[PDB]
Amino acid sequence: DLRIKEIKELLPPVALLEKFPATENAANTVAHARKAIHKILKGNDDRLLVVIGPCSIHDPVAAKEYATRLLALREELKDELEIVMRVYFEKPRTTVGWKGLINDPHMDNSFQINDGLRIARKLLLDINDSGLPAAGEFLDMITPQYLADLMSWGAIGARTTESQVHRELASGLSCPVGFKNGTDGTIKVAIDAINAAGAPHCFLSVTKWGHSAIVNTSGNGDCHIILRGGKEPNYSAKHVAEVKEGLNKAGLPAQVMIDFSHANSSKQFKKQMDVCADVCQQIAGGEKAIIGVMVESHLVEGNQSLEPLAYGKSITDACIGWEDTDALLRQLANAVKARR
Amino acid sequence: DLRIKEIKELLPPVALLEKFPATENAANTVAHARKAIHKILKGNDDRLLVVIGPCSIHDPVAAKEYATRLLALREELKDELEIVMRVYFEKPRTTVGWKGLINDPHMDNSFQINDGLRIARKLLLDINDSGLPAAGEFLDMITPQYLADLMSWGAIGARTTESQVHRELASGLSCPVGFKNGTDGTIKVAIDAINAAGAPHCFLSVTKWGHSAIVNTSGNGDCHIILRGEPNYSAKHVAEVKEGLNKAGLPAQVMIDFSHANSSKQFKKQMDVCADVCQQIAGGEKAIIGVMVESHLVEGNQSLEPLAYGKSITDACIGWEDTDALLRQLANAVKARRG
Amino acid sequence: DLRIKEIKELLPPVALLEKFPATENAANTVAHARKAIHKILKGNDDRLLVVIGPCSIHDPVAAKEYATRLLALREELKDELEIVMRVYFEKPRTTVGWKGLINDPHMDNSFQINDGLRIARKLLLDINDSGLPAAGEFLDMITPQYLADLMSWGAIGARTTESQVHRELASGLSCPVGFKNGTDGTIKVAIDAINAAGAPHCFLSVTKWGHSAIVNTSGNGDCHIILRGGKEPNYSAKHVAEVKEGLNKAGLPAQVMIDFSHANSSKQFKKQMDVCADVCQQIAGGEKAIIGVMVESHLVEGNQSLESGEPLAYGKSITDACIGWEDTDALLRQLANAVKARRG
Amino acid sequence: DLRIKEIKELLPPVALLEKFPATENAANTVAHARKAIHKILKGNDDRLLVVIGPCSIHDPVAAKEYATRLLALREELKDELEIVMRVYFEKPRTWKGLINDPHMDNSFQINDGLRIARKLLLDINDSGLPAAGEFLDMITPQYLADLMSWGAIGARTTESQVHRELASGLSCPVGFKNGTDGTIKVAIDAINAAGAPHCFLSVTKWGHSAIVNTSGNGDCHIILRGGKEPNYSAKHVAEVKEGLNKAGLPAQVMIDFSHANSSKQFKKQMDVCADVCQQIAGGEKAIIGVMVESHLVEGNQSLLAYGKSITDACIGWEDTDALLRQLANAVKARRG
Ligand SMILES: O=C(O)/C(C[C@@H](O)[C@H](O)[C@H](O)COP(=O)(O)O)=N/O
Ligand SMILES: [Pr+3]
Ligand SMILES: [Pr+3]
Ligand SMILES: [Pr+3]
Ligand SMILES: [Pr+3]
Ligand SMILES: [Pr+3]
Ligand SMILES: [Pr+3]
Ligand SMILES: [Pr+3]
Ligand SMILES: [Pr+3]
Repeated sequence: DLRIKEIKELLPPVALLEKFPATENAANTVAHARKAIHKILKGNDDRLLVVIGPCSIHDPVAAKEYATRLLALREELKDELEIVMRVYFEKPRTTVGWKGLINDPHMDNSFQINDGLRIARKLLLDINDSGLPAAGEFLDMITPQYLADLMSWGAIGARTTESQVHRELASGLSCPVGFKNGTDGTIKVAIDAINAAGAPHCFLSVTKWGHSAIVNTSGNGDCHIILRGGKEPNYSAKHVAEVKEGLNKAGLPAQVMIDFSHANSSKQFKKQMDVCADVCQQIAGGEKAIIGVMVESHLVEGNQSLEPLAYGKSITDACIGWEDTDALLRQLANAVKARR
Repeated sequence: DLRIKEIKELLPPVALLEKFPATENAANTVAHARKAIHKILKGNDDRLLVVIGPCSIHDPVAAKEYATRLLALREELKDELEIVMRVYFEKPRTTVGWKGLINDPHMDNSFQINDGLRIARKLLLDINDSGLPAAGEFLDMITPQYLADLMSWGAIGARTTESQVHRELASGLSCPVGFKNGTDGTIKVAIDAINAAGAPHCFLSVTKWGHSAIVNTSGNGDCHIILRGEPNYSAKHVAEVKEGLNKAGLPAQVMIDFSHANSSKQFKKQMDVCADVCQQIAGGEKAIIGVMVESHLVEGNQSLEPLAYGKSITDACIGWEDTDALLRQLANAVKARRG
Repeated sequence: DLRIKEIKELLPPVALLEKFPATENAANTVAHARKAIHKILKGNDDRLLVVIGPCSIHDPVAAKEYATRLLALREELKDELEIVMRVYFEKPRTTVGWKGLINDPHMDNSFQINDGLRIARKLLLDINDSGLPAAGEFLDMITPQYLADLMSWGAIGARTTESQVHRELASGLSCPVGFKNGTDGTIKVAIDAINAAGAPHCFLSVTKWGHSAIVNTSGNGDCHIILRGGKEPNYSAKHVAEVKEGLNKAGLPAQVMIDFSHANSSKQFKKQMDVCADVCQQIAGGEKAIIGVMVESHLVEGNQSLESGEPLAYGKSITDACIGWEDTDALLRQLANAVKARRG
Repeated sequence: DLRIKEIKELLPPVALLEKFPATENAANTVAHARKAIHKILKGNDDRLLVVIGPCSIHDPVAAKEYATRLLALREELKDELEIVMRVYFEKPRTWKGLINDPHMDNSFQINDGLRIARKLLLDINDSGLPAAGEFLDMITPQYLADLMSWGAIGARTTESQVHRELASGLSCPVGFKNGTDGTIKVAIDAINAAGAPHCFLSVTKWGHSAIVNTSGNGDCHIILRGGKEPNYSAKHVAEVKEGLNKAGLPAQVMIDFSHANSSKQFKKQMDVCADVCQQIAGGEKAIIGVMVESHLVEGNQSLLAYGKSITDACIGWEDTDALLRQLANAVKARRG
């Protein structure tokens, strides 16, 4: 009505799925990575899930370069690390800001969202087709139909871990999903989310044809917590123990994924290397509860603001550079061989 | 989609708008109320916005009797109060329970949402058509298209004040919106939410036709905080909130939720909160621009065999006699603050 | 799309069905009438189906006045006639012209089709709720979803009996369907259509949600020919016998509905009474194959034109000329008398 | 809905458009061919439109082989003939085609048939061979009409208001067949109705019903296909020309060599060719086009052999080369 200025046409998921179908290789990649993460979340596999990549995708060419480098390390460190690339097309803002490649691919408030979906699905498809699994945050309620079939692992953001519609979304997603602890370090909201997402739900959603409908979900038991800090970090064994106690109390597996960035690094990118030190000591000491980690990495460390932009630098959160990334990864895989 | 078991047809919004179109009376009710709340939020009216009514509606018949009683008080106290009926269809919770009138109108877990939507719109239509404005809660992104044209005020869920998708929704709502503070009593997320909601946004949404589309909003400047709690209705807390709002550059105004934490989960304590808030107002507090009270015909609650008439099946409410006294307490207070 | 000037929002059928649901009595009218026509078609009832009423609906008020009068005769004559009102909202044109109430309800080329659908369904609902069944021509491929649940009988026009998409539509309609012979008098196109409509089909159509979809139909066994004349009228006994033998050779029951109007009256509205006199003699003489008739009838006889700009007369056709109410009463009593004589 | 058994999902047009967008080559083929046919119909080109190809496409491989052979004769005889391939994906009966049942088994895999048909049309146009189609359905056109340079309304639907409405909004020129009996009145009526603007309900590229308004289509003409007796002779053209002139329309005609004009015999198409060539070479400027049922192999088959029709019987490639050259020489003599 009065506060809706304009309404514009939107391609339906089925149109993106027809233009950019999954290649056989892409399908195989997704299936294998999901099965491997299920094996890790059920304890049958001792390796570590590493979700690593840019805070946000804004340049498909650099992403293709990053993916080529990360894919090499995935094949080399595969005995200790299940590497999944961060391919974030959606970004939650504390108040306002650039919301990601889908919402605004030209970074200029043009909102060419149909091109955003075309660009994002094609990049996601090419990455998977090369053999590299991909991960994203599921923030929007309507975009998942265009992308989810190419997602090997998903995240629910700290500012939406408490959101019913997002817990419902998780309960129907074909991939494992991680829920961030609240902005204040509150762990309870995430356990409740894991519990909710493991149950069936009945709710309103949008179909592959772009039409609203009633949807019934089965429940997703491949769900786990992601520690991302609060006013202070929470990546330490002590914190891990507290969390593992809350998980056992709730009838849930005492498994944790540790995010080296955001509140766990105080928004200082280089601090991810020190969080890595601490977590690697926990693994080498015997912590089987750390089943995964998450790292904000890019070709060039730091971040830049939004006219032409520097190559390989994040336009959102500051990331560690590739050299630090190659090193961080070997450290993690060294700690995994020690724990084994 | 291997964790999606079934997909069933949903009536498009235009089907419910064609079946239950707004009468001229209902449309006038909504327009007048929205204007009145804007005037209060702009500091151009010294009257108190009162959103009052059941925790959740589970019986349209009892809701219409409530609306008749409340309408009478709305006319008697209009010089001091802008009375809006709380027409909430669900109690958001994580534990198991009735999913509300839209999700489960027959209260049996049959999830007859088409039926629920029909019942909800018809009730909203009837209440507005009688002259009583209605206030709702926005818990998802798809049902507002069926109902918001009959809402004069809305509240975003407490568990979603932080969510970008709910802030995007508020940016394009035609009615004023209240954002609840944090479970710790902090006001930062609600300030972030008011800022975000006041900005223009572009996002994906379902249209009146039942199809996803791209929508651009203007931003909603009629948003405010709701203080809902340990309790935070006290004058110290109100001063603290006013300070945070002034520093953030927002108007130092607040709506106070008398129920839940602010009442330590004891329905009768809403009368204690009322006594305190009335004290703050009569002494001169102009920041308190609204209140929220959980009220029904019959006080208390019951668990969902027949049910007691007019008694909440969700959270406990004050009953009509207390409601009549509370509203007179608030009105006498508005007279005092004035002169 | 260089020749598509404008595209506009259309209410989906679920909106009209939700706004105007069938009442209990309306649904009863439709179900009873369809069953009664099925019975006549199977040879288990000796009554005459009579489809009668305006060439086109353009005024809901006159249409309801007409319906009330017709309903009273429907009740009075129901041992002899199964009376169904023509409630035609769609008109096929020889070239160009007003396409009917749905396409253009204000009759001024404003094409307010959403209001037309609303006006049309509400009228169909009021007429059925009163107890009077309704008949229409199925011309448009999208409008049936808005109306077909309130239709007891349908016609596929002379210009579309040959059309594959209309034969497909008929194969999935829940009501009996009449196929008019071709505009040049050809019977075979009508027999082919009956056989086509009796078979299952798979085709593209629009659902009640206004979306395209793939539909599978079961086939419609309640189809028959309508005799509407060609270069010359084809209502006489010589013509009915050729149609009877033509139908049997194709393996179909020798049954016919005769349209008294259009080419069988040589487009001279009062000649419907001359056809009536001949068809009555045939029926009362023992002709069982004549299972129905069709008559263009209004409150006031004649027609009038919209081209004038003059205010329209009440109760008078803006399309084909029609007989007025007095002749209509006399004609229905003639038919009932003949059906009684056929029996005794 | 007692007589409706099942309702199955259908890809919206936007899905097939996104999967199979028009190459710039395809788009240019379409545009140039449409503008050239306009020029023939406005009488500013003495060239002859030739719509030629199989009665029906059942094998995309054989259809692409035909397209290749025909493109050669197209560029060779371009100064006399505007050659457009007949790519007929919907068939009228009383098997509805590759779109309705691509695998030919009553499996009715229409989403696959739509995918196959749009791909074949896109490939043929990308090559430089414009395509011609029959418009039988009101929904299929939104998935294929962008790749069509000319279209026909079948004889069984010339009289139908809903097909005239569709014709009035098509971006391509349209031919209307005379009805089964040699009479042109329904076809003259159809040309007049399709020339006028119309408002009607249709399905958009998004798969939703909506109200559309059309401008009218002035690029419509008659197609003589005969009836009980053939109507391609000079006497017949003259009668049709007088009828057209009385109705107020350009006195122009396309002549279908097959069907009744051939009395259901594929070799008689060569005889009609003889006759029409004699008429054109004698100075008949009113014959602006012809239609021939041609395949790589001659004849037909039922319920397969390669490059042979499973519908109407067609002429083989040798006869096809000969006929195209005959028409070209005839148009050369008309010009000279
Ligand atoms: O209603 C019927 O049963 C019909 C349709 C008939 O009413 C037609 O619509 C006009 O006679 C055409 O009028 P024009 O020839 O002026 O376009 N039978 O043919
Ligand atoms: Pr980040
Ligand atoms: Pr674009
Ligand atoms: Pr409550
Ligand atoms: Pr129901
Ligand atoms: Pr008529
Ligand atoms: Pr209107
Ligand atoms: Pr053929
Ligand atoms: Pr397939």
